Amino acid sequence: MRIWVHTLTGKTITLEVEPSDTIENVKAKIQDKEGIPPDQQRLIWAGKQLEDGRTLSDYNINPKLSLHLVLRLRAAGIGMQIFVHTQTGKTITLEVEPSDTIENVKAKIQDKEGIPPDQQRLIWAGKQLEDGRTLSDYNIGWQAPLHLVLRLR
Ligand SMILES: [Cu+2]
Ligand SMILES: [Cu+2]
Ligand SMILES: [Cu+2]
Ligand SMILES: [Cu+2]
Repeated sequence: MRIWVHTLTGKTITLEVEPSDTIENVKAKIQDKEGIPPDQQRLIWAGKQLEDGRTLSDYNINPKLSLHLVLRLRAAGIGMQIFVHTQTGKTITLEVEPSDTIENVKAKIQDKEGIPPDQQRLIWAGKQLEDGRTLSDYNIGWQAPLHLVLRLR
């Protein structure tokens, strides 16, 4: 019902949860209260790193006791990753640089998924990205993770 999450700053966050909430949902509640992006969060319990797709009830937690988790910040670094959403619900992770062309992005999607660049439309903030341009030609806030949507023609 009520659980506690320790942070490196010595602060302790109280959250309201239920056994059927996913770990991802726990990370989302931490984002609501503290503004920390879930992709940065590592939740630790009894030396185990909790998995996003699982529920608290998937873990063997004794409900008599109050549950205390430890939050560690992983990195949003060691390269520049971006994310491309597909119609089949999958999400492709790619490694890119600002000076990569949109066409090069489509080429990387071809290497990973086998989809010809001819057929790819890349969408960002309601804009179709142009093949001859670079990511840096667009005004992308690099402090945020970049998410594109892929549609076929
Ligand atoms: Cu504690
Ligand atoms: Cu490159
Ligand atoms: Cu290729
Ligand atoms: Cu997204």
